[PDB]
Amino acid sequence: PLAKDLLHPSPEEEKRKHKKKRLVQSPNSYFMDVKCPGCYKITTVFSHAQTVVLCVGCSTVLCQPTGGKARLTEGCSFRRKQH
Amino acid sequence: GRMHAPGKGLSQSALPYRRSVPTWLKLTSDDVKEQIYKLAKKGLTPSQIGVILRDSHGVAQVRFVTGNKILRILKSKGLAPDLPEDLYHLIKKAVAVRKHLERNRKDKDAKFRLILIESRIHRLARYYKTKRVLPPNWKYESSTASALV
Amino acid sequence: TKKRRNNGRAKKGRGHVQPIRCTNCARCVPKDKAIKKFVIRNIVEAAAVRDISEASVFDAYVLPKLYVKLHYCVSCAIHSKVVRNRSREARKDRTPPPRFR
Amino acid sequence: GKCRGLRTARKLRSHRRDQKWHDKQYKKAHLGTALKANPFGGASHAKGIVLEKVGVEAKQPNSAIRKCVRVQLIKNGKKITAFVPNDGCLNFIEENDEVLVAGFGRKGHAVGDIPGVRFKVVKVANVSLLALYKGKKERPR
Amino acid sequence: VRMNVLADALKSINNAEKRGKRQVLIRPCSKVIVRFLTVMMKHGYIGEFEIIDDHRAGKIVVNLTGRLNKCGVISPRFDVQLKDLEKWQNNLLPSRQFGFIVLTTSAGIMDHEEARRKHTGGKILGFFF
RNA sequence: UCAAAGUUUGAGCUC
RNA sequence: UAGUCGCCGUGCCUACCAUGGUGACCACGGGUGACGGGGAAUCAGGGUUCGAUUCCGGAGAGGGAGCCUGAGAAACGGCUA
RNA sequence: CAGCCGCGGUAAUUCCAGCUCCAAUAGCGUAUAUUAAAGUUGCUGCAGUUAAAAAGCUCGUAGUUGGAUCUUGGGAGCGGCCGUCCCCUGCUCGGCGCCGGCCCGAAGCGUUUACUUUGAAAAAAUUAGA
RNA sequence: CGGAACUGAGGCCAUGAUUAAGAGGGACGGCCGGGGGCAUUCGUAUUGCGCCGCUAGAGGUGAAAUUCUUGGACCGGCGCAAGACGGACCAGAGCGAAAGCAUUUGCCAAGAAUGUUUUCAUUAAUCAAGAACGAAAGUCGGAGGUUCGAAGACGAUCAGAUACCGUCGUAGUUCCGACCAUAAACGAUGCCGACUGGCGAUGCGGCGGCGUUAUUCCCAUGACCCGCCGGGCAGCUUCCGGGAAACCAAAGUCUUUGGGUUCCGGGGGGAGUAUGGUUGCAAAGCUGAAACUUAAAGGAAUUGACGGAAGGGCACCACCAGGA
Ligand SMILES: [Mg+2]
Ligand SMILES: [Mg+2]
Ligand SMILES: [Mg+2]
Ligand SMILES: [Mg+2]
Ligand SMILES: [Mg+2]
Ligand SMILES: [Mg+2]
Ligand SMILES: [Mg+2]
Ligand SMILES: [Mg+2]
Ligand SMILES: [Mg+2]
Ligand SMILES: [Mg+2]
Ligand SMILES: [Mg+2]
Ligand SMILES: [Mg+2]
Ligand SMILES: [Mg+2]
Ligand SMILES: [Mg+2]
Ligand SMILES: [Mg+2]
Ligand SMILES: [Mg+2]
Ligand SMILES: [Mg+2]
Ligand SMILES: [Mg+2]
Ligand SMILES: [Mg+2]
Ligand SMILES: [Mg+2]
Ligand SMILES: [Mg+2]
Ligand SMILES: [Mg+2]
Ligand SMILES: [Mg+2]
Ligand SMILES: [Mg+2]
Ligand SMILES: [Mg+2]
Ligand SMILES: [Mg+2]
Ligand SMILES: [Mg+2]
Ligand SMILES: [Mg+2]
Ligand SMILES: [Mg+2]
Ligand SMILES: [Mg+2]
Ligand SMILES: [Mg+2]
Ligand SMILES: [Mg+2]
Ligand SMILES: [Mg+2]
Ligand SMILES: [Zn+2]
Repeated sequence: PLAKDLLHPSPEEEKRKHKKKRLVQSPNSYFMDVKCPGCYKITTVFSHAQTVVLCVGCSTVLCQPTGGKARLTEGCSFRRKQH
Repeated sequence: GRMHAPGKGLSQSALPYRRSVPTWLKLTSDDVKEQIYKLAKKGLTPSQIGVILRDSHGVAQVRFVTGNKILRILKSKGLAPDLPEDLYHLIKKAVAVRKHLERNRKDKDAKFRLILIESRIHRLARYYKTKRVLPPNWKYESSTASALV
Repeated sequence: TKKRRNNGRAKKGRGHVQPIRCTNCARCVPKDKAIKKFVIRNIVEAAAVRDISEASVFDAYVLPKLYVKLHYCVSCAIHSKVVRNRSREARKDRTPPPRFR
Repeated sequence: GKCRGLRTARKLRSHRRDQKWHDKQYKKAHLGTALKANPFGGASHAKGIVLEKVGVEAKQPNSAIRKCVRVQLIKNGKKITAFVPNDGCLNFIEENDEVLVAGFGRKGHAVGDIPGVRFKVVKVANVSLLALYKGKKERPR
Repeated sequence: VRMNVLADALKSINNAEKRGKRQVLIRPCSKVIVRFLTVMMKHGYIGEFEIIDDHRAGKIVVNLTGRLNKCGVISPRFDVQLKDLEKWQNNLLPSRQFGFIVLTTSAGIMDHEEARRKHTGGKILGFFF
């Protein structure tokens, strides 16, 4: 097609572009509220942590870093916070 | 494209447009600084600081949440190193190379990489000489270098 | 003029390969240019096995095989007449024929 | 050009100055070896004495006996095969007579059959060879 | 490294106009470019472009019409006396009737004919017709 | 499943 | 730095100290069938080559050197080698 | 003979003659240096896979070139939404003078180049030119 | 009361620091790869030796001989031996600045690429001079000397062969240490940067998504499976347009001629010669002229003619089968 609304691309599109190549530059990372069933408080983990995020009071471990997104310990819920 | 290699990789951080802080985050700049002081006292770079803050405390950038930046704050409190960390890491790399060559005299590739590394060092060194952080008499000298880490 | 796009070989990313001695000659050919043939074949082919099968003791006892892998040189190939010349146009047709022969 | 920089006047001019010499004709004009080697020394004519008459054979397809004449110049002493042109003009040229010689329109290049002969005779003894061929004037005797 | 933003953009549009493309996205937004487009627009050669502000070097989206044969650039930026203006506009244009040579000046960004009215020489930027 | 195979009046071809 | 000479300023010259200055932005050295300029020829626009030559400036009267005389000469149609 | 291609080996449109015919006309021919023609030295303006052509590869000081970002607009009057004329510094002595103050005039000072416009200044002769 | 230096503590100034580039450097995470070096392990075959078995030929060619051989050859078995080489698995696959890089295991460090809301905030691109690396042959010393094999000899064909065939066989071929810097070192295509068509396949990292299948007993991993993303070796494709054409999504964006920057060519020969300079033990490398001669030298593509190149078809002035 010749005509193409370059100013008005769909959200599905802006998801299926490259990180810089979206109409405006936007990141693919996020923060998240990670929680074990036992301990009380919730950690604020970055999705690409490059760190062993220990829990409050050094009770027990949650993440072990990998390439991209961190794999969570067996039986540890989370909730993707927003702003 | 990269300076001393043929790669042309396009991978880096991409910061978003909103310079505004999120609604959930209520940790102040003063509290973050007291953390900075402890971590700098314990011994840590601005990079590793920025990493930990984004990971545990969920605060990606200090420059965006607060006004000024992390290194300038450290420079205010006198935690900054004698010379910049990247040159620090390069000479340490350089030393390990010359050390491995010392036993292993043949490693020609190691010699080629070493030489390119030193070229890169003096390039940075001239930038920092213009930026007026090193004195005019500073000089990398494989003899004296190993004293510096 | 450029006769072929690949220069009768398969050297696009690499740069050097080990030479081989011809079987019929000993002509040195780069392995990647050199012709490679994996010929597995019965020590007795077809006419012989019918004759030899008479010579076997057991009714229908399987024969082992002769697992060759041949490489020839070029001038030998045309002489031994494994490959024919083709036209400028048919040259690009690099698909081998089906499995009728 | 390729360096289309605003401040590469010098680099350009230098390059040009080097490459003019690769041109065969400029070098021909400005080095002296050609001018000095040429017996004419940048001249149209030159006087000289006839010392012998020579029949030089022509090149292929053509086939002819060209009538040249070995002159020796006075100023240098160099020797030349000046060719006499037209029909029946050689009987006029007597030996030990001064003739004015000119070029042959080629600037240092051989012409056709006569191999290596760039020169032709104009006068003989203050007498135009044309006038003798036409029959206007006579040889002084 | 990328030296001339404008120089990349104007090639991108000429390789659009040859293909009859309808709207074009250009990745680095410069103030000089912006002045340039506004010059051609007031005089009617293209429609209404719109610029995408990122706290960054912006982008620009031009809705292209079909009246533009070429829109060229002159690198390096040569100084131009009023003596040379005629020889430039002679050798650089299709004719004496139409086509323009746009040069920014102390006075401001404007056409060469406006420079002739105002009595103002200056630095050649480029041209179009 | 490869031993070899040389020359040709000077005496006139041609848009 | 201090003097000499010179009509004055200056290694112009003398003496005593200091050890500087130029260089790939082509110095230094070699060549030039080069006195210079105002100009001429050629040309689309750019340019190219020439310019001893009747106007201006310079230098010179066999080779080099030296000098009297004079307001003015290191004069050559003035002298001494 | 023919600058070059070529002509001449017995009907030569190419030589030597005659017969004619062509160009220019008191002038024409020949030679040499040199210039346009030459987008065959190319800044405007050449080439560089195969016609001649890219250093075997990478490092490297001078050289050359280098991202974005800071003033946009405003007031009064004017012409046929549009354009243009009028205006966009600041910090000791007297009069548009007026009832010590205000403004103006004057003196001195202005963070700095390239770029562009003016004038003066340019020996005549020459060139164009009335 | 005015004008110069010095020295105490104020009030106010919105009090003082442009963004973080589909510019770049450096850090981090788990990977990736015949990437490099050193040391370590294994395999057969090989040729040689020792021993045992039957035995008269074995070799080698288009056809033979010199050659080994009844003082036991060749063939087979078991042991020993030294140095090459790591087949087949091996791809229009990967990595390396380039030549090139593949037996096991260990040590050392590095790096392209990927994810990243990691730090600094212009630190960058190309480069005469200068420098590191740079297959084979060649050279100098040792060490080692299994195979092949320049040179050389002889034996064969042949009008000649001081070659092509053969039997021997030297330097060399292997390792360490010293030089050397040349190949069609070819994609015969300099480096960065932008833009303009598809199509399927692939390698790596990353992401998402029914179900199969092992861990077995789920998770979360592994093998399949269907996709998207970055750059990567290649492939196909078209009236994109270019190009003398052969051809190229680049050899494009060129008389509508300028994004940046190096190198380098200007008729053929003479000649990469001479002379000079410099390097090298030598071999030779590098820089690099002129005279003179000469009107053409070449490229792509067309039609012929030829072909001791292939495929088709015919003929008793061809053959075949035969006959005068
Ligand atoms: Mg570079
Ligand atoms: Mg033969
Ligand atoms: Mg004959
Ligand atoms: Mg004048
Ligand atoms: Mg004069
Ligand atoms: Mg003068
Ligand atoms: Mg005189
Ligand atoms: Mg005198
Ligand atoms: Mg007299
Ligand atoms: Mg006189
Ligand atoms: Mg006639
Ligand atoms: Mg011209
Ligand atoms: Mg010329
Ligand atoms: Mg060739
Ligand atoms: Mg060639
Ligand atoms: Mg190259
Ligand atoms: Mg080359
Ligand atoms: Mg810029
Ligand atoms: Mg093996
Ligand atoms: Mg190679
Ligand atoms: Mg150089
Ligand atoms: Mg070698
Ligand atoms: Mg070697
Ligand atoms: Mg030796
Ligand atoms: Mg042999
Ligand atoms: Mg013999
Ligand atoms: Mg042999
Ligand atoms: Mg080579
Ligand atoms: Mg061009
Ligand atoms: Mg030549
Ligand atoms: Mg000839
Ligand atoms: Mg017959
Ligand atoms: Mg028959
Ligand atoms: Zn073959």
